[PDB]
Amino acid sequence: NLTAAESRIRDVDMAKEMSEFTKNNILSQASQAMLAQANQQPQNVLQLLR
Amino acid sequence: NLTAAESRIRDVDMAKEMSEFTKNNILSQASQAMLAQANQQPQNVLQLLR
Repeated sequence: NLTAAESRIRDVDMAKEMSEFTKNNILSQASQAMLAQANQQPQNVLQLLR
Repeated sequence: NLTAAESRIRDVDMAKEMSEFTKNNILSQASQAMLAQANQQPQNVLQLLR
């Protein structure tokens, strides 16, 4: 019962944490794509206002 | 009568004790099979959450 109690403290919902892991990968990658786009827009500006 | 009295103290119901012996074998083996299964489930988890 005591190791179970500990296990509740250290309970990893491994499915949750893999899922959340997945999500955070997705979110990182998406945000970086948008950072690229943030660097693309002012180049378009550069040409258009040259 | 006295050796019979002793025999009552040391009375082995040999049929009972063979029967109970049998049962406890069965129960040990069953429990170990379940311990194997307890080790099988988290492997299924490992694959499924890989």
